[PDB]
Amino acid sequence: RVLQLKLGNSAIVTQEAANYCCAYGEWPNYLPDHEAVAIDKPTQPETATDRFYTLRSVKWEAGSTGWWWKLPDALNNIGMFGQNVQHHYLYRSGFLIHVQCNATKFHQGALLVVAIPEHQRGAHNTNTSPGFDDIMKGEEGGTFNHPYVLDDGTSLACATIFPHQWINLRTNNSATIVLPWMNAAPMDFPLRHNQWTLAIIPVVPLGTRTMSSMVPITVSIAPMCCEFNGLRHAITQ
Amino acid sequence: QINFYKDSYAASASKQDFSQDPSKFTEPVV
Amino acid sequence: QINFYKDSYAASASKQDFSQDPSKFTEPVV
Amino acid sequence: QINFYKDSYAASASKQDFSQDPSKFTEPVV
Amino acid sequence: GVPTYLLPGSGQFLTTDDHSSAPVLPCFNPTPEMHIPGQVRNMLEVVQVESMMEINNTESAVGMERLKVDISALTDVDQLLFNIPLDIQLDGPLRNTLVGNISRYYTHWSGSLEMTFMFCGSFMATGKLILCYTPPGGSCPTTRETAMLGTHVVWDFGLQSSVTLIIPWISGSHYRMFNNDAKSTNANVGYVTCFMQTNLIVPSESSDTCSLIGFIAAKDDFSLRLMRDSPDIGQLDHLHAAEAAYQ
Amino acid sequence: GVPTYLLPGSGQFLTTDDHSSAPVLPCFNPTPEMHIPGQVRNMLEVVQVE
Amino acid sequence: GVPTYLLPGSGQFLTTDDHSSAPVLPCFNPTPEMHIPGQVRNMLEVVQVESMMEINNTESAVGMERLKVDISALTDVDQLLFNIPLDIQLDGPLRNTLVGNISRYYTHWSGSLEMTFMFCGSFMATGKLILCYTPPGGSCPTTRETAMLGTHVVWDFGLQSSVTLIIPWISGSHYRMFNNDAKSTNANVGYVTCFMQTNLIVPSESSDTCSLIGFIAAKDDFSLRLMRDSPDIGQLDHLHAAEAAYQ
Amino acid sequence: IESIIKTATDTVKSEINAELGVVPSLNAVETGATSNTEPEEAIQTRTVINQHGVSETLVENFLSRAALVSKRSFEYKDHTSSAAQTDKNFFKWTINTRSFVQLRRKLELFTYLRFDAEITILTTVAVNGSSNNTYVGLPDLTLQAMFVPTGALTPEKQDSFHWQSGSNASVFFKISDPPARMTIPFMCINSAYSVFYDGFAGFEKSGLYGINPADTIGNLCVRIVNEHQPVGFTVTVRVYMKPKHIKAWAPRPPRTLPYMSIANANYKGKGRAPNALNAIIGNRDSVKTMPHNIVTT
Amino acid sequence: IESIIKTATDTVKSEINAELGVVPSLNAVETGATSNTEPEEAIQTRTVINQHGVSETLVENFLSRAALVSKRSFEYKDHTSSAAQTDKNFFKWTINTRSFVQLRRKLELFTYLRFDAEITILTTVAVNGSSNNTYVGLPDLTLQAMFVPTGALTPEKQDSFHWQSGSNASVFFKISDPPARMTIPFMCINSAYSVFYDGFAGFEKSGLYGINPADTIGNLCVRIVNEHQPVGFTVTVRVYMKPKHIKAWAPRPPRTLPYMSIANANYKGKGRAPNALNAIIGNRDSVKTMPHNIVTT
Repeated sequence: RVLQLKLGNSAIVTQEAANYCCAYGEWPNYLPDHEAVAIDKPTQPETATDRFYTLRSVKWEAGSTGWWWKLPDALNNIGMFGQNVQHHYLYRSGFLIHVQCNATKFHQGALLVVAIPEHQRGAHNTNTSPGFDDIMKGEEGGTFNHPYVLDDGTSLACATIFPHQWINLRTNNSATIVLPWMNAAPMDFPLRHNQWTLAIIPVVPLGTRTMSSMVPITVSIAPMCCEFNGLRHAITQ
Repeated sequence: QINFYKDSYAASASKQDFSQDPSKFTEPVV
Repeated sequence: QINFYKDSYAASASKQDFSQDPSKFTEPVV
Repeated sequence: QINFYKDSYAASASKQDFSQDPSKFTEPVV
Repeated sequence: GVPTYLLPGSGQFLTTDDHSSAPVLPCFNPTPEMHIPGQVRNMLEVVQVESMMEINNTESAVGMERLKVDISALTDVDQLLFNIPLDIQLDGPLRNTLVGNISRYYTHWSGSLEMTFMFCGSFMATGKLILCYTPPGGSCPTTRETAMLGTHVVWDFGLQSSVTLIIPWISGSHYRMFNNDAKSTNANVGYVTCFMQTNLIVPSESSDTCSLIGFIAAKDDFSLRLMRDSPDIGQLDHLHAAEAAYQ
Repeated sequence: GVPTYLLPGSGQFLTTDDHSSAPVLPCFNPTPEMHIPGQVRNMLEVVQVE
Repeated sequence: GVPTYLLPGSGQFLTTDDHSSAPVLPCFNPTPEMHIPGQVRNMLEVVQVESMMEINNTESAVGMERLKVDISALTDVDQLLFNIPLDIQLDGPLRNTLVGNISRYYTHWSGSLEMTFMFCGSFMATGKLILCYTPPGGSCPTTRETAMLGTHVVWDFGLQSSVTLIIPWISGSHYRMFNNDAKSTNANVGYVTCFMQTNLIVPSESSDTCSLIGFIAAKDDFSLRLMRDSPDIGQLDHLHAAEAAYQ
Repeated sequence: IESIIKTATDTVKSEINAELGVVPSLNAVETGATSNTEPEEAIQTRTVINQHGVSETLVENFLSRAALVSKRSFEYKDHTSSAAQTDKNFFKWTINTRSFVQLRRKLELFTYLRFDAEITILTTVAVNGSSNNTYVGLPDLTLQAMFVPTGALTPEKQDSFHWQSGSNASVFFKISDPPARMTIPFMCINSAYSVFYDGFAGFEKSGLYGINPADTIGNLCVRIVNEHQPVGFTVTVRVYMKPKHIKAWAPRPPRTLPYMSIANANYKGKGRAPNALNAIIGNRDSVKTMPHNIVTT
Repeated sequence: IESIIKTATDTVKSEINAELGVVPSLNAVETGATSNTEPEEAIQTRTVINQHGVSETLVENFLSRAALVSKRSFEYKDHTSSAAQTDKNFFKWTINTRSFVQLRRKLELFTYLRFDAEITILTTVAVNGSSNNTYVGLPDLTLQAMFVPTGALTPEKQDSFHWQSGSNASVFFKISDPPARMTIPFMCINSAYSVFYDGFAGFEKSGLYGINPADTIGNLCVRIVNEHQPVGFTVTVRVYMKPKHIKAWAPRPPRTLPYMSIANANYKGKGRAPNALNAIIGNRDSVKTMPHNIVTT
């Protein structure tokens, strides 16, 4: 029930957690010499990159459909992680995700928190594929159009096959997930492919009869075991 | 099982791996 | 007898069981 | 590999000689 | 040379065959393997994971509203809340689940199921429910005093959020059969029903109505056989851009 | 490859033949056997009854 | 005799097959082997030899003029001299080389390259150059202070005539792919660029302009796979005298 | 923990329980773990020894069946006057597993796949039914199928010098043979194929979403080798694929709404349930209505 | 020094260098040796263990694929009135590897070659499309192919007594069979074939340059064995060759300009680049212009 997370110069404490999840039972690690491809000596920044960053908070409201963010895209402009991303051709890392939401003993509601590998989105009622500005939202993230079909014509009911936790407001006030490297290749170009999508979906809507208040949801993310290869001049999105 | 081709990928299908671990999907917790 | 199929039900017919007990039909008494 | 012909030149192709020496082209100097 | 003769079945193409065949690219080296998370080797590993039941399959419920059941305080004792049909091959609340979708590629099934329910009311809300499974033979029960004669669990709301009901394997035959008849003695599983054991009781500042989410999975005694084309997908035409592959 | 030739009777279908043939359902498991009363193995067991 | 049946693929002719076949001339004795210089057994032995780049592929350069780059003294600091595209499947300065020609019979490639440059000015001429390799992601650099952030070597003219720049294998995937798209993340290699580090400085009796010859080869970490017809040759008709073989 | 499993699990005999501090039927779904309650903890049980096999649900058995991937029809005739869109005694096809929905939905249960592909080619012919034609018998034609890598040069006409096949693999076969067959190896530049791809194929922003050329197997180029006869025929070619030597990673939610295109994951749904955008399961009158309720008489 | 190599080489970890009298990036091209600078000497490196195979670039694999070497069409009919230049139900061909450019360019990468040759013969037929003819079905004809040494006597007509084949090798085959196949041994009077020959074939000065009769494999003589039918057909014969048991010496610069003739190495080039006599590579505007430069937006 009680937990502390400590990385670099950053720490998080919670008094109402529900264990935590390791995706597929794995833990993050550096790339070993028998799986390596690029021959240059890699940059490994340690405590400069491997620390918690906190995004903008979002408001939970009676009409909310749910929210999403793509990795690494949401972090590509933040701190020394963003600087290393802009100066190198190749990157690799895991992630540790911590989602925060609290309310009174008189509130009710439930969030599914899920990490989806290769969440390739579909458009609704057209033959044309999604454009660059539909996908690459950066630190702001996006919202679901049709959360019942995950915006891809599959279903929400089976989404529990992916790494996930719940926030149920009578039980707990935070969720925690650890993600390994998840790709067909040992390293990748961070500006054109996303390994993971974080999705937050309100399956049971927020409700009470007590005094009204603004109820925010907050996301903190820490990269783990960062490596970079192919140093050059700075290039942006 | 009969195979006279030189390249190993030419062979018949393989249906003898009975190893499982459901816990990586059913119990992904510390 | 020649069989190169993997499933055992694919085999030829079996005609070697000469075991009998007529008494279960001819003498069913205590 | 199957061969029932009498003359040895009738056989299949040979793809097992991995011996090399690049130095006769890259370093032809005394 | 060798004297030979040809059997019946010579030259046929059978789509379930298993033979070696000629390599297109001789001396080709495929890319080295590397470790990737989450390898799967039997589909029975997937079928053991919980997924949500669509219990509220009613004309007025839209999208995510179909995935929850709402309950409220009652003025009368012993009342029925909801029921679930258990015919895991047919269209119904169990179909769009990990166990339902994988099972519909096969024709025969066997073994035990578990249903798990999670309460999503406020912390100050209280209540007790009874969950019953009735083996087949006649009509679904409509009163608590009839239903409690079957397999059941009585559930108390508290610090543990959720309860499991086991649906045990009870059958005359080794397998049940996905024949196109719900009333066959080889197909019907019986019924699940839910009743008030006490009442839902809440204070004035909590919401007057609370929700249940229902989940289903198979146990490790589960088995499937006789594979077939799935009825969950089909086409009457070529898809868009399918012609462009020829141009 | 192997040099071969075809005999008379190649490709015929004889209704009393006995050969292996291709399985329709690979990896299929048939239902376990159980004891059942009154098994019969030769028709001469039946012919001995009045 | 032996009972048999025929598989799918019986009687087909596949051009990459490997079987024994009937000898035309029985009891024939082929001529004895003798030692001959320069035997080759893998095409990767040939690909390791240096050959000249056609860097000066411009409308005004005729024949042998295309194989050299001319450099002269400048009035301004930090100036760009030339650049080279690295896409070893496409038409460009690398194509008509031993590594380029052999690679265009295959579809996938991997491993490191070396570029070597030879200075062909007078003995009394002096200068320093910087040679840079930039990994992919955006536009080719146009200023020395941008290019020097990449992999580079600074070269001093002297008694040793020539310098080598290694282009190291830096890729996400194990292989790069000869798809027909220069801007693909599976195909693009980045850029090579050359700048003045000081200036070309010569006395009055030397020629005012001096030449560079550029060479390329692969290292022994290099690999090729998936063979195809080469795009460097073709015909629309029979050649001259081809009919006389039938007469 | 990993173990070898050849049959479904046994059941053990169990007794009455009444114990303080022990509650095996209660669970914590919020953790993300599945319920660990066993039948012996929920009810009284007998001993049962279980002999049911589990081999028909192995991943190699589930995916390794030959399925239709291409079907093309063209006219075999003199094409001297035909319009430029016509398949003039030959065609080209870019190999994909997305055009026929039963194979597509099965492969899309996984995120990454590694396999070799066994290809089988089936051919049929008929006489063209114009009012000038009787039936006349069917010819035993020879066909050539040539394998060409993604984006490489392909033949422009039935008698091009490109059909000389000096390093490309070609197969030649007759209509009277058994179907032609060969195996293509696992050819990806990565350690597995990506079934789904959340990215763009190139360094500029204008590229295609969701398409990754490294996963494309190649092109197949097919012609009739014979010259045209005095009369026209219609020829139909069918291609089948069977995956083998399979590895699979990260299972996914199945597709529920109909497919729209081979290029993307776009959706619309049926007009009414089942499989509508607002309702996947067919309706019932209330949560108390039992839809196939048995009637006693 | 000779060694066995089954995979590409490994890379080793490396540190900072600052050492007097040592300059591994400088070289002396004038010696004729290739640069010996290693990646570990040019940059800082990690350790990498390399598993890439090298077998698809073996010389036996590079050359041993079946390629088209001859294609001939002739009319099967009564030839009583035909002109003397006609192939009257038979033809003769002098075996060569120079007529189709994809095989020619690959063999011309080497100066000397030793191999056995596997020969495959493919046949097709069609009804002649004159206005008096319907379609009628296709006959299952028998063909004879006879191997004849360089300069020996060849048949003058379809029914010559020369076809009795008393010591010459003949193969008889039907159109309904699989393609006919046989192996011809390495037949040269020398220890290898000469791919190029800088000399004259005879003791007088008037002989052919660049031709050496010792490298000519022989003649192939082909006929239809059946008598003519009441109606005409067109028959087409294709010959394929696959080299095997190969040895190769002294590699050469590849051909760049188009071929002109089977008799010699003569050249002309394209009218404009690429592959023009004055310009092999396509042009760009300047030595500072990057031709596929990525644009950022």
